[PDB]
Amino acid sequence: MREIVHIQAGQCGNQIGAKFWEIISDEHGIDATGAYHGDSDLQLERINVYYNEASGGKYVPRAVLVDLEPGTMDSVRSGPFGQIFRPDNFVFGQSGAGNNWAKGHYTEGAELVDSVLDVVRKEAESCDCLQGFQLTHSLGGGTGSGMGTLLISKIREEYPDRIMNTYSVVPSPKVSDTVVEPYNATLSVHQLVENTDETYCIDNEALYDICFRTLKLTTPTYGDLNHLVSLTMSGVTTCLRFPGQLNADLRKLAVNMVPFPRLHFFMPGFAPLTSRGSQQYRALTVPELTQQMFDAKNMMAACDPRHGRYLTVAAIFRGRMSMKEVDEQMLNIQNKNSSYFVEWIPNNVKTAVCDIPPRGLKMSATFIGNSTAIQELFKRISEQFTAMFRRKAFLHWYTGEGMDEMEFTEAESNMNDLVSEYQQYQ
Amino acid sequence: MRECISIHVGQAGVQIGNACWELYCLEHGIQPDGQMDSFNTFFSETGAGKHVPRAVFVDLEPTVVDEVRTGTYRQLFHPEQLITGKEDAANNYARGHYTIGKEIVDLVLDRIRKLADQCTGLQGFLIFHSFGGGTGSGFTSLLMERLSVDYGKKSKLEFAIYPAPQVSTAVVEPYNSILTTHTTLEHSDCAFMVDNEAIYDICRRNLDIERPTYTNLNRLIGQIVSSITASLRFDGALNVDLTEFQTNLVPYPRIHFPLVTYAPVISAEKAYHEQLSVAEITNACFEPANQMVKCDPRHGKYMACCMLYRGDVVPKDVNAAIATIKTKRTIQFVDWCPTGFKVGINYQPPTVVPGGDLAKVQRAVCMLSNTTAIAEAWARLDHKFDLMYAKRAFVHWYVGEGMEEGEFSEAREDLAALEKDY
Amino acid sequence: MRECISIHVGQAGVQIGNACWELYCLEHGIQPDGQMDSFNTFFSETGAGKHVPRAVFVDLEPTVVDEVRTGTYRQLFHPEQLITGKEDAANNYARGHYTIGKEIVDLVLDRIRKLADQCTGLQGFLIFHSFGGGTGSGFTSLLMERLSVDYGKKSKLEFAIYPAPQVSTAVVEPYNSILTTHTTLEHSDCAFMVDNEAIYDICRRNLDIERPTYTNLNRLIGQIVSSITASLRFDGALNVDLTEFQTNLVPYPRIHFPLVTYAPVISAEKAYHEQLSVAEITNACFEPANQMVKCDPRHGKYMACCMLYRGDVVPKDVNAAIATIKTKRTIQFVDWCPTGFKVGINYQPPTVVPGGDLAKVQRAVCMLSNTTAIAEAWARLDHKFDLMYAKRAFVHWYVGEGMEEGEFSEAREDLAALEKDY
Ligand SMILES: Nc1nc2c(ncn2[C@@H]2O[C@H](COP(=O)(O)OP(=O)(O)OP(=O)(O)O)[C@@H](O)[C@H]2O)c(=O)[nH]1
Ligand SMILES: Nc1nc2c(ncn2[C@@H]2O[C@H](COP(=O)(O)OP(=O)(O)OP(=O)(O)O)[C@@H](O)[C@H]2O)c(=O)[nH]1
Ligand SMILES: Nc1nc2c(ncn2[C@@H]2O[C@H](COP(=O)(O)OP(=O)(O)OP(O)(O)=S)[C@@H](O)[C@H]2O)c(=O)[nH]1
Repeated sequence: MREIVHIQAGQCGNQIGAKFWEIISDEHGIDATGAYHGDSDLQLERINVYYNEASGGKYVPRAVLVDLEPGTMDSVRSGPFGQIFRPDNFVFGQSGAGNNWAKGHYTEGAELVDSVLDVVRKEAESCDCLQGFQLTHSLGGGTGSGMGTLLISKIREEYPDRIMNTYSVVPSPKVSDTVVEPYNATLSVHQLVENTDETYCIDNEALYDICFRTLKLTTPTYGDLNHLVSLTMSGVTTCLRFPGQLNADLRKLAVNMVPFPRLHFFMPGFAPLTSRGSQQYRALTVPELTQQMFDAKNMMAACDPRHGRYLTVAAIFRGRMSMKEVDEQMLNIQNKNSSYFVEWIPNNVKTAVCDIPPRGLKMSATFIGNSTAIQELFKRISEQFTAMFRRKAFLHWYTGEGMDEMEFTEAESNMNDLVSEYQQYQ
Repeated sequence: MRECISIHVGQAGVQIGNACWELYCLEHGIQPDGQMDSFNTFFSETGAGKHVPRAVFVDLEPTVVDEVRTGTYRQLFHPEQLITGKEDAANNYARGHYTIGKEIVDLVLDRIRKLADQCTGLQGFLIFHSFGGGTGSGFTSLLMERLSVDYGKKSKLEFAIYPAPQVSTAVVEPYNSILTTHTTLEHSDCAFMVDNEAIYDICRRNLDIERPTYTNLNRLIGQIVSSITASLRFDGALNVDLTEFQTNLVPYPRIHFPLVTYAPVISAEKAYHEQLSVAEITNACFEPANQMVKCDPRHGKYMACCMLYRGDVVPKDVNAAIATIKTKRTIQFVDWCPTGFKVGINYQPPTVVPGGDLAKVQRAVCMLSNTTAIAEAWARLDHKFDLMYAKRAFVHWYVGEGMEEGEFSEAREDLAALEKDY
Repeated sequence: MRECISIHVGQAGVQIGNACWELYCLEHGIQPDGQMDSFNTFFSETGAGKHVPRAVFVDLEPTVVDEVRTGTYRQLFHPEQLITGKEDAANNYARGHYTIGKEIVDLVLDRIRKLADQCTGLQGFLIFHSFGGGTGSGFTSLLMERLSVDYGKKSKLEFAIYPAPQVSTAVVEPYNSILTTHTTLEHSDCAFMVDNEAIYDICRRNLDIERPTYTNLNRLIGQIVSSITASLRFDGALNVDLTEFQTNLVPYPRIHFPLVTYAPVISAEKAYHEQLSVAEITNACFEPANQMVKCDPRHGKYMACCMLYRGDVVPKDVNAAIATIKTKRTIQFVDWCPTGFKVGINYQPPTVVPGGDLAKVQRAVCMLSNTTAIAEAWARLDHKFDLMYAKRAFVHWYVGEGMEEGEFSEAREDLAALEKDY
């Protein structure tokens, strides 16, 4: 029931999806091979949403692995929990777009679109009812963005009624890892305003600073980023996967977060996040989390909501507490953060609770909010695009793949209209 | 001999129906399978020592129905009266009213019609649902008009979970609430209150339950419906029918939205600390905070007051207490409604559950009126609707179900006319 | 004793006529050859145990006529009533109206005139065609004015396959539709709806036929015409004539375009799941989606409503159901037309086919009215015509048949005046 098919693009996307899958194996009591060992019926009652009916009392993730190179392929398969995936879900290229959107979308994507559509259709038909999709990729990378755009386009033209979310990784503003990454973000967003119902923006430097300061780690790594990503993962999907006094699903969140079809970018959230010698001393209560719900420190996608205005807030909780405390806390949050909040969307806090807490924590809290802070990020991206497109630098790589000038012109015009609409809302 | 039909739509409706049937089963001694003549108002005699509820469980999502069909009361309920959906409206009135409701309304209409066929003494219909839930708004409304057109003037009672002013599961709750209220207004014979926040506050301060759960709410509904239906399920000094309930509180079809309140809500340790006398329990229940409605009734005028005493309650004490209630100026009434008092006395004491918040008591009273304070909540909801629809937000969701904004607007003006009719 | 004449033009018209004659033959027990007095309204007594249809099959292309003359019903139909063309108009109104229609209109006029000669009780004419088809537009129109000028005030009924707003076999369909509508407007006594997309949707959701075929459409027309003609072909409590149909729905000659709807369309397995009572079937049929027209009638006002019950239907139940239909506010009527209700009761149950989508039932009702929602479709067609003629596209095709653009323009303004006459 309400089956969700996972598709992962790029090396970062593949690592994120894998880490998710081990986290789901923890949450649902699944070992490294696939056998179930959970101590409660709640883990295994709704295992079919992310697993399929496997013979011998086994379960395999409903995942699709896509890449243009088998290097991360082999590392993921040979890594932990690599035997839980059938070899068929691993489909890879042999060239690699080299961080180019046009190459991965047209040149090498031409011979991978058939495979990805075949596997996603097999996953959809082999299941009872596909509630929606979830994709992970990086907009900074060129190939991963191209696979994301191609898959969202094909899903929209194939399943226009089935909603989804895309967990794209926007490149960090502070670091220019790829010279042609502004093109990648440009084209990915131009396709996202058009083929995606809602999108969460995940920015690198914000999670980097969180791991550095909030978690108090001197050696941040991709592992902690994937861990927090998997926490966001579980926080969003626990309402559908696990029983709750206030049951919710991705459709509820999409209805509660999208006021306009083009206004669908939101910035996810997780809490509490404390270290060993603070957790045993911190208050394990709701106020310690509500002071952590709204802050630029434990903040996800690097643009401060204080400068802008929140559109609406969604809060999911997992633990043992009553509901009225949450309601009064949300009311106090409005009362004190009225200036930072929007005046014409009263009671803009979406409140739901999943009964089952995650493994190892008796609360986790996932802050799903939307603010006009992403306007700054989009405007900076647009001005950067104008800056190095005025010089017409690095255009040859794209024009060699069948590109054109005014195409990029309407792309930048689309982001201009999007940022203008967001400013008008502000 | 006579019967009644209870209708449960949505998660809240299904849970409410399950709790009410739990009450009706434990009150009459029904084991989870159905064994050991007033109990025939809700159960049917077939075979040997058998009873089944006269109810239909329907929801666009099969989660709550699956939960019901996994309890120890699987044998209690017929399997065929449980209806499982596939596409939940997800707090969308239009979705559950057109997209999924229209193709599954037929079987339910159809077989509640048989439930009426074998119940020739059908007193009325009981409907339990939630405004906030898209299913509990849309499907409930459409089946309400279907009931009206397939039964004519048959009495129908509605129990709706109105979202609280500051408690809303969905932000799109004003759309569903306004749409369902405008749609079923002409046919809603009588619709009540449920304020979740008021329930939580009363449970935390009266029952002193710092950590309550929706089970408390479930019998909050269960005890209310039990007190209402005690007259039909048990004899008394002056029994009250469903028809008289709408006769007293609907002189005009526009205003048929009375609020409900119970007395008392006291735990066993506090029940040791207080025994009930008529004057104290009535004056406590008439107190605005004791009401499970988050609207102070003293803001406006009072329409009518109905007392539902159950147990060993003296009618003379009832009259004296009600009179001394009248004289005090905290209670005011409309000029053209001087005598709007109806009293229903029953000899059946209220029934307790093992492990429940309520304490087992030989007497109780049910607080039944239609205050003007409901206009405050209606005006606040209309104002929120105006604010959040002024920029036309979340409208495209209802557009994708295939209608334009017009019907939203004239529903808004219809409810505004209802509000200013006071 | 009396008779009627059915006219079939184009592929759609020929198929519709064949299906209707299949109905009339299986209802009266006619074997494919013509053997085993109300059946004389459509068949003629000559010789011994003989009947032939009173119809003319004509098309500019001989494909459909060849298909008809290859079925097992070759012996059923006279060969001489089948007319084969040579040059199909190919969705061109002017082509089939001038180039090929003018030299083959003579034999058909001429020998339908004999069909009237031996039918002294000619009640009226039945015309089946398609607006989209160039033949079914042009030839049908020209023979319509020829009927008008050769018969005067004789009643004539038209069954036209109007192309749907999003379903169009030809892109040049607005030209043919506007031209034929302007040409035959003054003489069209009564023209109905056919929406192919609405038929498909209803078949897929009501009959639950995921893969229907034009046979379903063929009896969709067949059951409609059977319900219409049951009064003429079978006695009843209050039979209705063709003249009264145009008398009730044409107080003004400009508006004579009523929509049609049937109730119910239910398969045998679903017929087990629902038996018909008057209130439920009428209120289901009045539902906009049950209408086979892709125009919501609640957008505008209602002209008049005509009921055609067939079978064991009680007139008192009819009156009660129709009244409770009136009271509800989902149904509205024009101020100057308060009493526009005519009811026709027949004792003949609707007839079934072996292997057909419809289920064999003893009772049925035909939904007959002229809603204002047809103005929406007319305005949309006029807007599409304005858009696709603004740059003057596909006009040269009609020019090669020898006229200039003027007549196109004044047909557009004539239909605009028709649209604004509402
Ligand atoms: N008082 C009370 N209300 C409840 C309870 N359970 C659910 N509700 C109501 O249900 C609402 C949540 O939405 P639902 O009615 O469950 O919606 P749904 O069942 O998912 O149906 P759709 O929205 O159409 O998908 C809340 O606002 C509550 O008011 C309960 O146990 N007690
Ligand atoms: N409802 C229905 N409509 C049909 C059917 N068969 C054909 N049609 C109509 O016929 C149209 C196709 O064009 P035709 O009417 O067949 O044109 P034609 O017979 O080739 O005549 P010319 O265009 O003049 O050559 C479609 O738009 C349909 O509306 C049928 O079985 N059912
Ligand atoms: N949080 C997180 N970010 C990662 C991880 N791996 C890579 N990234 C980020 O992703 C960005 C590069 O995206 P990537 O997916 O590697 O591009 P690509 O187009 O797929 O690269 P290629 O296959 O063409 S060679 C870098 O900025 C890097 O910081 C990871 O494991 N966790």
